[PDB]
Amino acid sequence: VARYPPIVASMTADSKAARQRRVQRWQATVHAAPSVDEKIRILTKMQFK
Amino acid sequence: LHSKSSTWWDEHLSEENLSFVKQLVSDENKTQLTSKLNPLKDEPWPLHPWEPGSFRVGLIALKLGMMPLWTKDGQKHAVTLLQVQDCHVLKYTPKEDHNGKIAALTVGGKTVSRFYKPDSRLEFYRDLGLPPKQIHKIFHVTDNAVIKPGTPLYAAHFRPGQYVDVTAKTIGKGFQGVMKRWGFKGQPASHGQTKTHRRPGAISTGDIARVWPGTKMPGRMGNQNRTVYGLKVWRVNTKHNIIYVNGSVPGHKNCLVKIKDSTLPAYKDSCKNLPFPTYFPDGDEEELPEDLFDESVWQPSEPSITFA
Amino acid sequence: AVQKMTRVRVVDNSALGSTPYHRPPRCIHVYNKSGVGKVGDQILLAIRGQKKKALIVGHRMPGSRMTPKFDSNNVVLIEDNGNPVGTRIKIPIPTSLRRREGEYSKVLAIAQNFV
Amino acid sequence: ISHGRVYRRLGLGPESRIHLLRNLLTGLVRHERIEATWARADEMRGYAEKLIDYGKLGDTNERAMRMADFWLTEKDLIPKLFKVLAPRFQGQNGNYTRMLQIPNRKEQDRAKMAVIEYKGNYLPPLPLPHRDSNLTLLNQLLLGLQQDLHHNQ
Amino acid sequence: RFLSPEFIPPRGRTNPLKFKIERKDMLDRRKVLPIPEFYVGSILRVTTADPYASGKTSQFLGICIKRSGNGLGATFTLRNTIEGQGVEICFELYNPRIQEIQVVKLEKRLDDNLLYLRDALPEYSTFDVNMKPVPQEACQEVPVNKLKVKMKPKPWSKRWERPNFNIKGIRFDLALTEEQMKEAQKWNKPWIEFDMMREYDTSKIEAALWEEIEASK
Amino acid sequence: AAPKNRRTIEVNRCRRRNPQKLIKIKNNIDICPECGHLKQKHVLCGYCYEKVRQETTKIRQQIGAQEGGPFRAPSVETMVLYTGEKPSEKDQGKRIVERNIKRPSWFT
RNA sequence: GAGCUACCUAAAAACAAUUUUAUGAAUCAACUCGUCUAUGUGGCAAAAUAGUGAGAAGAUUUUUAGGUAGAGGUGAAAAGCCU
Ligand SMILES: [Mg+2]
Ligand SMILES: [Mg+2]
Ligand SMILES: [Mg+2]
Ligand SMILES: [Mg+2]
Ligand SMILES: [Mg+2]
Ligand SMILES: [Mg+2]
Ligand SMILES: [Mg+2]
Ligand SMILES: [Mg+2]
Ligand SMILES: [Mg+2]
Ligand SMILES: [Mg+2]
Ligand SMILES: [Mg+2]
Ligand SMILES: [Mg+2]
Ligand SMILES: [Mg+2]
Ligand SMILES: [Mg+2]
Ligand SMILES: [Mg+2]
Ligand SMILES: [Mg+2]
Ligand SMILES: [Zn+2]
Repeated sequence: VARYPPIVASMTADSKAARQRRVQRWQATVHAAPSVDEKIRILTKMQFK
Repeated sequence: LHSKSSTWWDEHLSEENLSFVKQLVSDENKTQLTSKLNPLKDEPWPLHPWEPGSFRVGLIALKLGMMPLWTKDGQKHAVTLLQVQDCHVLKYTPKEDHNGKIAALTVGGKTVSRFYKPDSRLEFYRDLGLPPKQIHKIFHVTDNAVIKPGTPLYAAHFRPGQYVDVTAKTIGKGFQGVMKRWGFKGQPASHGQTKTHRRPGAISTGDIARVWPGTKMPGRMGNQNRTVYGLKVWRVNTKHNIIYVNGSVPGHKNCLVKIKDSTLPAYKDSCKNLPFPTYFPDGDEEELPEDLFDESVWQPSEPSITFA
Repeated sequence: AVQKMTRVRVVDNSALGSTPYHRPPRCIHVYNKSGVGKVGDQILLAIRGQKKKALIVGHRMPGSRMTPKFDSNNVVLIEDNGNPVGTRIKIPIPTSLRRREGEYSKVLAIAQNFV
Repeated sequence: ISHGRVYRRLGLGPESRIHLLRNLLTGLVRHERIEATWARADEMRGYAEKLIDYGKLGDTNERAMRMADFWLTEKDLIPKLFKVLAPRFQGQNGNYTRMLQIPNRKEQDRAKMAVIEYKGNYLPPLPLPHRDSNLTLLNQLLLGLQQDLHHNQ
Repeated sequence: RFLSPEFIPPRGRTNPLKFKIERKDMLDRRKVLPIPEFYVGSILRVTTADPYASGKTSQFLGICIKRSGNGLGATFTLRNTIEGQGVEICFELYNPRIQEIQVVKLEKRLDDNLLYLRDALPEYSTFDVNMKPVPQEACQEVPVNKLKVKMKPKPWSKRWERPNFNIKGIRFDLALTEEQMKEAQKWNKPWIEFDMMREYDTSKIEAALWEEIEASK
Repeated sequence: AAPKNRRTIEVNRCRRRNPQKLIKIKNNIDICPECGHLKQKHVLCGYCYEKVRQETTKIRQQIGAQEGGPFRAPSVETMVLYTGEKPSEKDQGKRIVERNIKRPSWFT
């Protein structure tokens, strides 16, 4: 019964896998967002070309 | 190529020889040490009696460390442990050639390896028939107290009670500033002192247009031969050749020292009671106890001190 | 280490100093070749616009082994002639004062306790 | 004034020194042969061996598991350390890592280098130094002496 | 097996021969005077002869707040408050003028040091002078008293809230606001607990010492 | 502080040609038994060492292709096999890295 | 030569949270400024950096274009500014 740490990429590392995990964190906030208007706000609050 | 090459003992030795060589040398050291274990049965020089004005030889010991000690008055005295290791007299110069009024003997200690020594040093020790010693020192000894070269020396040369003097190189602290080296006060940290906190003040007088020789300036501190005088001998451990010397002794732990009979005026004639040339256990005149104590010292396992 | 300007506790019963009012007495002079004053060392104390000689009976600085280190700097007021000002000293007083060079028997008689 | 201070001063401070060694160690625990400047490789060597000591303790031990996490940034290597590195070294009690000095770097930095590895690795064997054979002139003479002495003994 | 802390040598370049000599002297004294087992936080009564007095001894009772020293120089400090006056005395284990050492209450506390009691309320350091010894069970684990003391106003002799001390026996919440506690963590130094070269392993030494110590018996 | 006089080439030639400022010759250079290239006694031979590292890179590249991911390190023992070699019974259950080239002489 | 800077005209823009109230009031960011100490001193800098400080809905700050030119211009006057 060895409670190994999960085999996942680091959150704060400067790597593609680490970047992808940070992306999942952002998407989590949308999933747990209570209302639709808050869902839309989180998705589109940042403007890129 | 056709040029000078660098080499060491291990460069060529094979795997099997490597262990054999490191073992053969160890066997030889034991045999050589045993050969000199009996001074009095090896054509000893005449043992003249003591008379006033005599000066004995002294030992070279390794500084093991420090430990506390108590006297029957209840006071605690910090005492240091000095171990005599393979202390053998090496060379005997005569009065005239020594350039001093007194004769001089060389007393080496602390046997060391043979693989990293200059050929000249090994040749000298081979003739003497003893393993090489880490350090050499010279003791001024009167003609009456001369000891034949190669005579082993032990901690029984001293006894409890005798004041003794120890000298060794001080711990090297490297290049240091004027404040730490000589205890200069220095300058204040605040109130406007700009880039001047630990610097020396005015070097000298302006008019002389120069700095006096010997001025106290930043430089390397420590690693200088120094001596401590009037250090009582509290106890002598015959089995391990450990002498208990009062107070602090110069040098780092495991540093070789030069123990010698004290030169202070009060201790002028303290050698008379002790063995005049030295103590030879091989003589077996008397069997000494393992631990020798001084009268004031409170030995362990005795009843607890009561200040009645 | 009692020095100049140190606020000190007058562990005594003298009305002049034992009463709990005014700023804590401050040390003005230490009767030693060195500035630092330890147990059994006289000091000059300024109390209520007056200069009174006192005696140190304890201090907060660590001492030699088997010695009592107090949690406050304690001092005892002593008259110029040597007789202590206070008539009683209930807080424990270290017994080392007996063998220290000086006159301390008077204080020991006043001090009922001993540590 | 740094007598008895075993540690070096590396990185931007004490914590940085710990985090640079965690990266060489993780690379070593992952590749089993890593290169670095002699000073930094030698600094890690003490840390490299002590991981095997914790690995020997076993998975169940909580302290070994916790330590194996701080000192292994990548988390796919804790299973390896416990289940292949540790079993290999059970017989031995020391000398887990082999360190040798590679020539100076050809970078215009010209820094001293060393290669550190784990013994028994699958990678091609390092060009280790070779001592002379017993048949060589000097070696053969010593063997003759050994035989003579063995007979005398 | 309770090995007295002083027996374990500290690491360094000192030769073992120095420790061997000290142990032999220490063991000899233990035969004359038995040093009972005690840990920081236990209440002790120590009888010592007074050099100033003529054929008269003295006793001091207090809680052991610190254990320090190695070999024959081992010392321990036990504290108590008398007549509202706090007193601390540093005692040497092997001083020849100690007649007896008594463990009034054998117990362990959450912390390896109780120096912070200076900033605690007076009650937490006051102990009755004549308190009688409590019964003790050898075939048990030493009782661990988990009392968390209450502190006096914030200005303390030392910054006990700071992470370096690692005090686990103070009720910080009553005395310190949560914002202050977060500020203390700026000095945490988390890396120290996970560097494998700061650990001094004495498993073999402790086993080796125990045999020799038991061998003397 | 600024120079009070120009320093002559004779004085300059005394300072920069001092023995303390010259290159000290190296006495620890030897010839590698295998390849014959030069090496220092206390250092490995770069020419021989380069062969080992070049093979190491090829083996490591092959390993990377098989795993195909960052966190794919296998707990089980690793092993490298070259063409013409088949795993033994004792080598069962060990990751195998296949190399097209023949077994190098130094590799055993 | 008023793209710096003093002043003015025109067209514009910025000011979160908190408490007062209904404001050249308060705490304090963005932002404006430049009391103090320290470092720097051929400096990162021909006036900066690190801290510490003052104002921050107003006589506020900022942007864009234009106007006033040396016997002069501008000036909440320091004989201050006008590359
Ligand atoms: Mg990115
Ligand atoms: Mg100063
Ligand atoms: Mg300064
Ligand atoms: Mg040094
Ligand atoms: Mg060093
Ligand atoms: Mg200490
Ligand atoms: Mg303090
Ligand atoms: Mg304009
Ligand atoms: Mg204006
Ligand atoms: Mg607003
Ligand atoms: Mg301004
Ligand atoms: Mg303000
Ligand atoms: Mg205001
Ligand atoms: Mg306002
Ligand atoms: Mg004016
Ligand atoms: Mg101009
Ligand atoms: Zn080669």
